Amino acid sequence: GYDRALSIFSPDGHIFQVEYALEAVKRGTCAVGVKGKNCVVLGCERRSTLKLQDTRITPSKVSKIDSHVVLSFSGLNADSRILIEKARVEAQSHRLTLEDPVTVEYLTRYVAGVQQRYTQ
Amino acid sequence: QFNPYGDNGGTILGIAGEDFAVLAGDTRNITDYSINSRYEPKVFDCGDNIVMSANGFAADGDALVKRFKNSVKWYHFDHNDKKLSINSAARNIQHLLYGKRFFPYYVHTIIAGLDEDGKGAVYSFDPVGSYEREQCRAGGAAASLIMPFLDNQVNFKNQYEPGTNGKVKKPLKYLSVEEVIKLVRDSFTSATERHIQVGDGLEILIVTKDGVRKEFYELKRD
Amino acid sequence: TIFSPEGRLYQVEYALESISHAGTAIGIMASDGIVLAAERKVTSTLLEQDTSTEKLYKLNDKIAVAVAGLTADAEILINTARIHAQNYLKTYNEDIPVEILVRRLSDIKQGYTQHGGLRPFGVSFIYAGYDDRYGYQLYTSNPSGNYTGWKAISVGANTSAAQTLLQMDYKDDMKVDDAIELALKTLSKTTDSSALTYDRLEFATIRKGANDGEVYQKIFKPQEIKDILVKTGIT
Amino acid sequence: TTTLAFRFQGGIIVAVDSRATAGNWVASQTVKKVIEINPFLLGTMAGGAADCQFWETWLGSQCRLHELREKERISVAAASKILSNLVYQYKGAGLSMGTMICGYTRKEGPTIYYVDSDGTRLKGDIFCVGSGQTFAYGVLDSNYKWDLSVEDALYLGKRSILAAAHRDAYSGGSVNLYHVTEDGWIYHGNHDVGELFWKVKEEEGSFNNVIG
Amino acid sequence: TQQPIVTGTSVISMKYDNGVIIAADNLGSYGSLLRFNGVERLIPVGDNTVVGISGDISDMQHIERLLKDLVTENAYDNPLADAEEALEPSYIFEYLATVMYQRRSKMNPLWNAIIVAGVQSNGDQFLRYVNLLGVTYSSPTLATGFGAHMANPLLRKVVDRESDIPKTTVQVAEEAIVNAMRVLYYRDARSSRNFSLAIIDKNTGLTFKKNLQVENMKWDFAKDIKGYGTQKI
Amino acid sequence: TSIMAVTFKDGVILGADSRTTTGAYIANRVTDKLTRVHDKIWCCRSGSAADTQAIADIVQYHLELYTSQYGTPSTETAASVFKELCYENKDNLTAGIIVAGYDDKNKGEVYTIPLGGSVHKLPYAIAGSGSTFIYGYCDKNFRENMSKEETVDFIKHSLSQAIKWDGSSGGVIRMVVLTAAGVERLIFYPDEYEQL
Amino acid sequence: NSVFSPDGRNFQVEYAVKAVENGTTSIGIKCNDGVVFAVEKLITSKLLVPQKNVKIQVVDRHIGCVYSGLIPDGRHLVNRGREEAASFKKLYKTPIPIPAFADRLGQYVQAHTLYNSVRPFGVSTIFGGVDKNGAHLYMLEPSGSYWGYKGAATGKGRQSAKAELEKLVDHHPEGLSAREAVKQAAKIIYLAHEDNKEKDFELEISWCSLSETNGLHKFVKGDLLQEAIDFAQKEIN
Amino acid sequence: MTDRYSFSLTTFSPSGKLGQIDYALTAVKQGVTSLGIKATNGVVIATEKKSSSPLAMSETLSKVSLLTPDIGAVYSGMGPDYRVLVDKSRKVAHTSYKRIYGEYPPTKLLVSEVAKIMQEATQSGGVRPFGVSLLIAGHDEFNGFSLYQVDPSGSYFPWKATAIGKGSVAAKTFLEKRWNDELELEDAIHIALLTLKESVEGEFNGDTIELAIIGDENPDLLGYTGIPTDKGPRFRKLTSQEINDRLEAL
Amino acid sequence: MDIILGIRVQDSVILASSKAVTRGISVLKDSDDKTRQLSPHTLMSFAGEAGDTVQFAEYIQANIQLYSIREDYELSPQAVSSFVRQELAKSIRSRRPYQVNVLIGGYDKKKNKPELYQIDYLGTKVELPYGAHGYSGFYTFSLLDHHYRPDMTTEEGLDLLKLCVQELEKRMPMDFKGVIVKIVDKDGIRQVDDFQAQ
Ligand SMILES: Cc1ccccc1CNC(=O)[C@H](CCc1ccccc1)NC(=O)[C@@H](NC(=O)c1ccc(OCc2ccccc2)cc1)[C@@H](C)O
Repeated sequence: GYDRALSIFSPDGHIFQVEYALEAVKRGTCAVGVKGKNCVVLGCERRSTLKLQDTRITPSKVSKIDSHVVLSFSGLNADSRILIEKARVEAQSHRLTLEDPVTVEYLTRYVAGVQQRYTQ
Repeated sequence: QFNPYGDNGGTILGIAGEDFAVLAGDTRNITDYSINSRYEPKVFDCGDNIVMSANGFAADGDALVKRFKNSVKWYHFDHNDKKLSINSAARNIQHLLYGKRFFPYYVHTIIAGLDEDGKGAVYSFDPVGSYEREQCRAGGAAASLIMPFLDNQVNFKNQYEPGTNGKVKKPLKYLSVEEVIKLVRDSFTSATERHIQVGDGLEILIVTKDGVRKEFYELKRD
Repeated sequence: TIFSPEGRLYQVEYALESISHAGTAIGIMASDGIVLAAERKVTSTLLEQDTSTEKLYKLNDKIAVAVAGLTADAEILINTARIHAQNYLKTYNEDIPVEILVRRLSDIKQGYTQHGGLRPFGVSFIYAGYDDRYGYQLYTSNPSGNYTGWKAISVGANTSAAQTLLQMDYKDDMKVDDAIELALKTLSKTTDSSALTYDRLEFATIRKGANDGEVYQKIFKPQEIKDILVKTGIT
Repeated sequence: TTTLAFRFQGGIIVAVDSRATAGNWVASQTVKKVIEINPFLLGTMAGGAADCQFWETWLGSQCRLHELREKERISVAAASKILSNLVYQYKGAGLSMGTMICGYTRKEGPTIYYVDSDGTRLKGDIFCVGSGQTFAYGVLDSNYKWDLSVEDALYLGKRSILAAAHRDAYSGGSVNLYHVTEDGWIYHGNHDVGELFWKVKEEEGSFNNVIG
Repeated sequence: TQQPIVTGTSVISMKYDNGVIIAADNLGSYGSLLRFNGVERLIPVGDNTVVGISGDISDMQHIERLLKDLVTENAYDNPLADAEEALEPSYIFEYLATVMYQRRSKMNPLWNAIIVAGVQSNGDQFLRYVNLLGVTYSSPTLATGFGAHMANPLLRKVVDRESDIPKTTVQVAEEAIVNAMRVLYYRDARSSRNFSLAIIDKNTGLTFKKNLQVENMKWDFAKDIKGYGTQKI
Repeated sequence: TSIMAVTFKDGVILGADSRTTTGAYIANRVTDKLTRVHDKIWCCRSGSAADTQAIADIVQYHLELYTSQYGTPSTETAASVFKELCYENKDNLTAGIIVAGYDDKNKGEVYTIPLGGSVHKLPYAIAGSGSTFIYGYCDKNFRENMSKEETVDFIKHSLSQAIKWDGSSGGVIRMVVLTAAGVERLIFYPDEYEQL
Repeated sequence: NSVFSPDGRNFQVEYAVKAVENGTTSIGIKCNDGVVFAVEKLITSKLLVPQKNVKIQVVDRHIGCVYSGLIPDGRHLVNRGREEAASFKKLYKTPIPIPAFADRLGQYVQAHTLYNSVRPFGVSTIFGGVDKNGAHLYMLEPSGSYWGYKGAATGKGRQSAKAELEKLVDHHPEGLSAREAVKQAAKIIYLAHEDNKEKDFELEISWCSLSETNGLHKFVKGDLLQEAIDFAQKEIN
Repeated sequence: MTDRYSFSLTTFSPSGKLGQIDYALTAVKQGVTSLGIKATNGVVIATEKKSSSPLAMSETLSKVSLLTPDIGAVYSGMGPDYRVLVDKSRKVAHTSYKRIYGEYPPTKLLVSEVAKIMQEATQSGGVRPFGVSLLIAGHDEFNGFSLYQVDPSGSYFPWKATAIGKGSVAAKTFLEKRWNDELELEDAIHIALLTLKESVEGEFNGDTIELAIIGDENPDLLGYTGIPTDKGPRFRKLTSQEINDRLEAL
Repeated sequence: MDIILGIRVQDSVILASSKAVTRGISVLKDSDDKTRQLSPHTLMSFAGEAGDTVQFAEYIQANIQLYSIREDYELSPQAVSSFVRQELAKSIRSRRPYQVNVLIGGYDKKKNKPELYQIDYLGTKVELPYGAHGYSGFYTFSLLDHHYRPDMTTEEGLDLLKLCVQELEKRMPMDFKGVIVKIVDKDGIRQVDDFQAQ
């Protein structure tokens, strides 16, 4: 198969593909998270290329991973689906083998793990 | 059909003392009712002051000893020439054996040496890698003739102080190397008398904090 | 499949660019059905319009697509979408929900965007479908693997002109017949031909099939487009 | 083999014999059938010595790895399920083991899981496992009470192993005793059946089946 | 998993003061049909080693081939191929023992019993056995098949233990071997009158004797033997 | 089956009966068991018809490819190819092949490959169920350097005895003559050979 | 490499040839019942153990190989040669004919000019032996091309060596003897050292002759080597 | 050894073009003109047999090929590409259809399958698109007669009549003028022979022209009798002789 | 032998599963729950081979739960059962098939019906007013053939089971240590946790 290295170092020690990924994030709509005393709140926005949309059926930006943890994102929507799917599977697999739902930190470490792996 | 196993007879004996251990075995190698060799040694110095014997199916025994010797060699390479302690050998051997859980080495393995406090140590393994440290252990054809003797004469089991009526066990002493070799040679003459697969010669290996010493005694050749 | 300094996907942008030259397809969603309309790219008198299909494809019995882009790239994706629907039906003895099939197709597209070093598909789809969880649904997917839902949408050539006109004349309480009419109106004005003739068109509706409480898919015959073109004052 | 583990007011009692056999041959009387996984987790062993020994030593490694990964000791539920899942991967290949995973955590309190090579995994208050299980159950069930004092419970476990050691040809050697609390397992000694039988007989006035 | 088809019977061997002797008959049996009569079952390798093979002949022919290209391979980029880096009896054995044991461990054995007889470059006698199971042993005398049961008893009368080896001469040893071959011809239904015999001496090298025959046979007493019990005529 | 190959002064002759049985039924009474793998390299087949036919086809193939790359193969080379196939696949084969061929340097040669896959070069060779009955006869009558008309006689007599005693043998006797001359085919009918 | 240049040639192969032209000079000489191989060994330093850095290689028991260019490439080729010889022997029983062996290396070498992912071999290889019908000498270029030769040379001194060989051929239509070709090889190696003489050299010779070696490849050691080194020294003073 | 170009050689350029597909179409432009005409009871595909030296045997070159007993192909562009596409197309008619359903595929579906093969060369790693355009003429019980064009991209479309290759522009016009939906087969042959006369420079006879029809079933071209429910193949190659006879009355 | 019963009344489905777990000569547990919740309105009961039983159930549960979170939607009992069937049907022809029989009881909120599905280890699925796996069916089927009515209340359904259990406690050779009873209706799954000493 195909395995030509895409994410590589530049002379100044930067991985330009990872760098341009951040540029795509700063390109996407805004997301904000703030945690309270007994809560955490997530907030997003929507763009304006067109406005003849049907919003019953278009994907919301906050995704349920398990019944007790949610994931929001900025950047490429298509990419985010792949992370959300994988995160959702892991959450079920954790319940199946540890007999306990994921901790928020564990789920994060998993998703960050997947992202890291796609850099090398 | 083809049977991948054989039985080459053959009996081994490990005894641990205070600052030494002995591993001994007969030198006779057999097939059914035939003698293949009268002097084929099966107790080996493996380096790092460890002696090893894998008794039973000789082909499997050899394969195992070969691999442990190689294991010792690579341990030196990978771990800065570190001395492989007897307990660490024991464990490594469990893994060797268990790797073949579904096509086992047909052998009873005994290893001897000194623990990290300089005490004499004997470990024994079944064909699939279950192991225990012990004060002494017999292996192979005549194990069943020998072990009870050892329980009686090495661990003083069923022996009481005369006159205590039956209320005080004979005190558990440590044995000297001269005392231990007497038990070994007697255990083996007894076994030669009563088991057809034991005879010809006895090779004892003694391990102390000045290396490995070797001794050989004749056994009845019939 | 690589990033630009700005954070865009080179081949994806160029794929979209490719699509921007393809014959226009339109999807319009009504209270009681969905309309699909597509224009064929500069044709000829001798081009067989009878046994012809190229822009409108049936996915299962409750879902159809409109195609903008490379026909052959699209047939690859149509066929695997047809299979995904059938696996779903075999597994669950229920038809595939419209969104789920759309997500799967969009996930395949996304793949060619992240790994493999193969070129993305030069295709955009308009999905028209019905299911009993959301009813009538209109979706759009493009080479980036992105999908969104629509009341009315256009893909291919002249989507800017198209979108202005639909945004102007579309209203939530429309019937299918008005939607059919709006579809033709829009195409009439966006065409790069003199006029809009019947042989340059493909047309399909997903209705509640008059009387039954059931869902019907109609791919309009050459004669039926010629008819629907007359009563709307285009002859 | 006879192994047992029960739950009571004062935590968990775990008791085991120490006999290893091959056929009718008594291989060893001084064998360790309890594995110490961490200061809070115990594993018992019945069936094939190698199988139990190998896979429970392995269990310890998986449990240690969980501590490093998650910074927190593993639940009994999850340690039991690591073994039970592994053993299921091997179903049909002839592994032979019947084990109990015992411990305390804060989330679960004192917990016992039975795990065998059939794939069976069970949470429960009372288990006896091994070729002497029925003999242990006999004594254990007819004297068990939740309110037993730590001292009484230790005796009952010990006495139930003795029962099996005596009647089951394939059990014997000595009793190894453990008590598990919030503070962790505490070893309660090795009790040679040679001495323990007679002591118990004379003191308790039981074993009237026994000549002189 | 297989069965020996064309087979060849005992190989016998012993060591004496200056070397080793190995012998084997020239028969290849096919069950009880004494089918082939010119089969050489002693395989010389260099001028210090002879490899006697019993059991399945097709496997023997495989092992022949392996030994020949083992010699080829050893010569490759080997300027000392005919001196210090010449193939040793011990190297040839350990190679075969490896193979045999791998082949059993794969449940597809070479259905043979093999004796490797030779002299080490330092002058030491080499004599070692390996068979289909990968079992290996060494002894002043070695034999396979019927040789184990009949020849060993006779040969051990000459060399019972290690210390007997500087006391045994080439003449005494060859005679013991030749007599054993006679006995085997008397009592082994799968044996043959014609045999080969090789001596490997630290002084003389390889003497390879082909086409030997069993001589001085006793049959005369047969004439007086009538009936199976009471019959007089 | 009765098959034989015999070297003589001018080359070699292959002979065989023509009977194939399944059980006691004769499936074919006019079988041709003499098989060409090369111009002057022929063989005889015994054991499983399936197996021996498949093997002879692969050998024919290998020898054809051999010729195109390296000139005519020797008879020994052909035997080696047969042996490689028979030995390496011994477990799934029941194949007893006799290979015979004429070469300019080596004149007539005969190789027998029995069940296991061992090879044996011989002055002559006999195989098949029929051959047990003619071991004594053949050993008592074979001479080295026989003439063509003598070798034909020897094969004819031997095979007729084989045919007389073995139920699995019968029909006509086929021969192939392999010399410098060329390749000659021969047939002899029951009325001819039963009289001997 | 998988690239033709516009003239029809293959520029990667072309450059491989440069690597060869840049190497030590080695030769082959066919004689009436065998072949003789010889090679120049540059003495980099006094510290080289003499006789102990052998360049000529045997294939099977009857083929000799010597090469000029990138030495590791040559060793790779001989390794392949040896598998090719074993594979042939295993299947066909007979040892491999030299023409057959030539094509085996030919095809393998040629394969490395087919794909852009591989580079061609940086050696020209001279090889041959005695088979079932005669002696054969071959030379094979980085392109895969090979032919039979009466005499062959490759390396830095190939022109001067080729000239010498041409002289022998023309002045010995009745064929040369194995004993003679050994001495002549020694002469020819001395006479290609002229075009490489800033460093000192060691001579190495092997031969394969039906009468002199029983058709087996063998090295020319001791007396016979010294006799050749003498003959060569004589015809330079 | 091994393939080391596992990426697409056809990629989108900034303007949205796929260059390698365009360049394949330019290759098709230089190709010798070929055409198809659909009648009410037949289809005709025809092309020129451009010889290179009269030493070449033009009959041995099949430019018009049978794909199934009822389907045929002809091409413009790169002959060697067409030849491998023909072999793949025949095999796929079997693997994808006949071995499953016990009958040959209808035209649209075989055309779809060829299109798939061409498309895959447009997207797979380490390949260039096919440098041919095909005209595929077939008949099946449920769709009757049809004519399709398949291009390097994998796009295909149905035609009443068309031409591809060198004189395609000129010939498409010539056909537009001459095509009506009432033509008998012999009329379409006549029109095809006329259209093909405009392309050729040199000789114009039955040995420089290859022409095939999809018409009625030919029982004598079947090879066997006794199963009344197949009357033979609908594909027929017109013989050199038969082309000439329609030329004298041209 | 392992009692797995299911009875579908008018507004609900009722599952009863035996509580004993017995290896060899010993009853190891008298309170085992032979059931997994697949969704808020779908419950599965299982009996069969020692290991496979719980692994399969949990594997099914994780898959349904996964689907739930992915679509924010609860699959119908009919859809769940077809999944379960297909899984078993693949399994039967693999290297080591799951030897697990199941009953799936759910309430279909869209149709407002209760639904009972019987599926054996071979992947044989059927919808039934009442079902059983193993030996228990040889008694209960005919008992329910008599006493069962299609339009019964949940309370009447619990009396029908009391009869079924009684009959099995009288005529089955083995002591299955009573049953756990669970009702699946429009609200969901609850446990009637007082059935043995009732
Ligand atoms: C729980 C446990 C954990 C630690 C210590 C004791 C025990 C109790 N447990 C036993 O005492 C079992 C009971 C018998 C039992 C055995 C296995 C399953 C269930 C019950 N004994 C053994 O495991 C002994 N080994 C053996 O019995 C054998 C193991 C492997 C053998 O290999 C045979 C072989 C070799 C080659 C090919 C085929 C077979 C032979 C004997 C060992 C104390 O030396």
